[PDB]
Amino acid sequence: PGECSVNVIPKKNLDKAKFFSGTWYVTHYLDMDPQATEKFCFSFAPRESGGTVKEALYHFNVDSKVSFYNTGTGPLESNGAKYTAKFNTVDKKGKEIKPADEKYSYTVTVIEAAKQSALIHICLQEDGKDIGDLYSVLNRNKNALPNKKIKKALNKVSLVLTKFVVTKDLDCKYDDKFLSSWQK
Ligand code: HEM
Repeated sequence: PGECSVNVIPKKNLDKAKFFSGTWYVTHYLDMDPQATEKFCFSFAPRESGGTVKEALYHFNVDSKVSFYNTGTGPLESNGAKYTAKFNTVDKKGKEIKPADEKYSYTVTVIEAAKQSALIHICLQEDGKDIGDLYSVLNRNKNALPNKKIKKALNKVSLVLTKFVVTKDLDCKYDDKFLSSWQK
């Protein structure tokens, strides 16, 4: 039911310093649950050091106008483009307002990255079992379209970009300061 997609392949030789820097916006997303129709905006600031990823996450529920903040931490796989994180909930100033629930995790795979674009996949789990998954197209610019290389990657696993929700058309509110100040 909440089974995560197969054939999610980590990019070979992802440039760590480039990917794990700055702020990424989700320009297009595809939630593999067809009934997940609430509109969201998302941005994050992933960082890596000594084999451990530490990232700040920002969601904005467009339906409800409520934003939420998390931080995630986990080991980067030897392949250098996949990681499984545990997450807490923080407030806008970075202070923990709810501890990590040990029964939850998520696994990020960076499928492709090109110029200012990337394609990632996220598998959400509870007690090590799949509970849902989503593909996201990332860009450094919220208003930009993906590089063709990102399209090729989508096409390799029989996904088409037209199926994705386009976020630039939504009434997104972003907390950019939360992400830009991450680990400063
Ligand atoms: C635009 C793309 C995305 C959409 C539409 C989306 C959608 C959602 C939704 C609907 C929820 C549940 C919210 C609720 O319980 O009210 C959620 C939760 C969550 N998502 Fe996302 N997501 C996106 C991207 C991501 C990414 C890229 C990551 C990881 C890097 C991520 C990690 C999480 C985490 C950690 C939660 C925690 C839920 C909780 O605290 O209960 N999401 N997302």
